[PDB]
Amino acid sequence: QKARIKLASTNVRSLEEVANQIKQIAERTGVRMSGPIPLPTKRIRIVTRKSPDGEGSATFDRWELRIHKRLIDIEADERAMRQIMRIRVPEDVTIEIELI
Amino acid sequence: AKADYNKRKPRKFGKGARRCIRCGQYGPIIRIHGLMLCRHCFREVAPKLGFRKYE
Amino acid sequence: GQKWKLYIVKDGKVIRKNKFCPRCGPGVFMADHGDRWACGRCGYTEWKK
Amino acid sequence: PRWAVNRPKDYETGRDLHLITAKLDMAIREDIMRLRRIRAYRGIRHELGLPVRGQRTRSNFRRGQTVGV
Amino acid sequence: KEFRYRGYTLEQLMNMSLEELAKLLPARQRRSLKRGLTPEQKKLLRKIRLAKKGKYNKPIRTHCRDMIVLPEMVGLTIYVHNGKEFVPVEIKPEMIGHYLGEFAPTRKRVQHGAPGIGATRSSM
Amino acid sequence: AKPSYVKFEVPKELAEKALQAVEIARDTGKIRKGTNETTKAVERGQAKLVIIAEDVDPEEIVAHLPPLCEEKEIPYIYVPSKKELGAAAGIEVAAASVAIIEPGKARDLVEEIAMKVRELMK
RNA sequence: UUAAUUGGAUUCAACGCCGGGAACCUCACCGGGGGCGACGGCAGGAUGAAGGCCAGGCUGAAGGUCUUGCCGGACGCGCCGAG
Ligand SMILES: [Mg+2]
Ligand SMILES: [Mg+2]
Ligand SMILES: [Mg+2]
Ligand SMILES: [Mg+2]
Ligand SMILES: [Zn+2]
Repeated sequence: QKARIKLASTNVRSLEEVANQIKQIAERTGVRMSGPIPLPTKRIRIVTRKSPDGEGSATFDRWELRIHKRLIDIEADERAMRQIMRIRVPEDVTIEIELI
Repeated sequence: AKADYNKRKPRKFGKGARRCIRCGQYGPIIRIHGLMLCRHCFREVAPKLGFRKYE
Repeated sequence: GQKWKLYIVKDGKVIRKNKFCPRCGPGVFMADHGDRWACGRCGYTEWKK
Repeated sequence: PRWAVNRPKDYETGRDLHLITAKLDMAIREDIMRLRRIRAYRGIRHELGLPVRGQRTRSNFRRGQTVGV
Repeated sequence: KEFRYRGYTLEQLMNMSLEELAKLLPARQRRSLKRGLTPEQKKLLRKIRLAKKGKYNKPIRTHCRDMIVLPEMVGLTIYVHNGKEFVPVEIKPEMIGHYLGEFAPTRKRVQHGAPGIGATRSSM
Repeated sequence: AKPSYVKFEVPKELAEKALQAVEIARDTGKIRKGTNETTKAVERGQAKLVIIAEDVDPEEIVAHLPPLCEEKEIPYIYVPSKKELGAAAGIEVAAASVAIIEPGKARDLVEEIAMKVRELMK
């Protein structure tokens, strides 16, 4: 009777916006929502040699990509379920909904 | 058939089974998380993919 | 040049010396190996008499 | 146990044997001679006094005197 | 002074199935035989058996340097490619279990000349 | 077939309906030249209009279609010339038999000339 | 030294460097065997171009080529430009 929502994005602000919208939707109705739980961040790190040739001192680049995640639990109520189903997420945010 | 004297064998492992999707080079291919790019090509397209040099 | 002969044809009767492939229709002609029916395209190991 | 002897599955009789002293030495010599008779690669390497098990020879395995230019 | 491989004569080795023979070879040859022969080795074996039957009175030349010597191949002469030429190999009974390429060296023996300029620190 | 084979005379209407009715059918039909190719077509009945020109010597590869005419319907006419036979339907070469199968809007004249040949000599 | 032992780099700032831990591939080297000329035009071509094959020789193995005859229908490196 509860729904679990998973959010992931490379931009922290958009994630916060979506989470706040869900929180407000839950607030505007009588329904208990477990707060947005922050899960560990994904870091993708790649180290590469700089020069195209092999002459000279060896120097390296360290490129990094970060992926932030959130978790929300809410009880399945159709009055609030439709509202969150109609929210529009930005293109850089991934959302997944499942019933437990 | 004369066209059979130009086709390559379908290898599944070895240095000849992987080519850069941007320049076609064999050798130093970055295979991390499904990327298929040379170390040369990755440096000049990394910002477009969202990578940054934080430290 | 021209290779269309060895089929016994007379004034009014046409009949072929080389049979056609049973997998295919008539008109297709086998070779004259004599040991077996070369069949031209499919081949048969029958030891033709 | 049969896997603890120093010559299992003998080349002539096919049994599992253990050898010591002179018999061991002449068995090893016979093995090397058999390799040399058929002109196998390892036999030639044994004859020339060169490494047998695929080592590199450009840098190490040097035993001699320096040659002047 | 007769030849025996594991207590068996050459004639006894002749009348053995391929699976039975593999139990006498070392581990590497047993694994290679257990995985089957490559098509090239199949053609070479067909030629060898044909020669044994009394046909194919021609030299036998091959590229298959990784073919394992079998007891039924004893008595023939095979020309194994070494990179640029085919060298003749006379198969002896004591060659059972070895690869053909072991008898066709690919490099020429080295005879050193005088060291050149730059061979030592003082010669540069 | 060949001029040195007296089958009958040279009616004008045969040429009119065998030559001047294929150009209007070339663009709305299929063409299969060659004696060897058409031989399988006529033997299996694939061809629909067999226009046999008299240009093939000797009577070696031509002595197949007349002996087989009585075996099938084989609606066939004769052509006086070969140089423009390919031009009427085909390519700029010397053609011997241009078989057109299911042509468009070339039915009445072809049927009339076929009936004329049927009542002329077969 | 070798048939070849492919090549670049020589003070710091060349020498576990070219992300170079190469069995095949990578490959650029050596021995051998095959394939490739859009588009314009020249010889030629349905009375059939260009192309493909059952078996058996040559061959390391090969319709690659040859022997043996079966295939299919519109282009054509045997020639000159060009690519
Ligand atoms: Mg060098
Ligand atoms: Mg390294
Ligand atoms: Mg290695
Ligand atoms: Mg290599
Ligand atoms: Zn690249």
